[PDB]
Amino acid sequence: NQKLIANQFNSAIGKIQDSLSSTPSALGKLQDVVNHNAQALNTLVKQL
Amino acid sequence: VKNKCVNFNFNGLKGTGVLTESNKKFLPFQQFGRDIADTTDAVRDPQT
Repeated sequence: NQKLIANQFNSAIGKIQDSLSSTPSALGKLQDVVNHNAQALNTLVKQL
Repeated sequence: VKNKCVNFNFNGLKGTGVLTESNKKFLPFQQFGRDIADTTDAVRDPQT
């Protein structure tokens, strides 16, 4: 069934572009690290 | 004196730093400037 397995794989890699592209919480785990660090620094700068 | 780190007391605002020309327009009443984190990031020279 090589031709279908190859097309299903080829399409799924195609959808992965869109699902990553639009949904907001897709890159949430990486973004939360960046935000958590910035708030921690900002409180320190404000506690001055 | 501009472009040289200097101790500066403006109209009672006191700081140490380098003074350069800038691309932001203050409103007429507004005298001194500030940035996120509440640092004094601009001054309008009192005489000129």
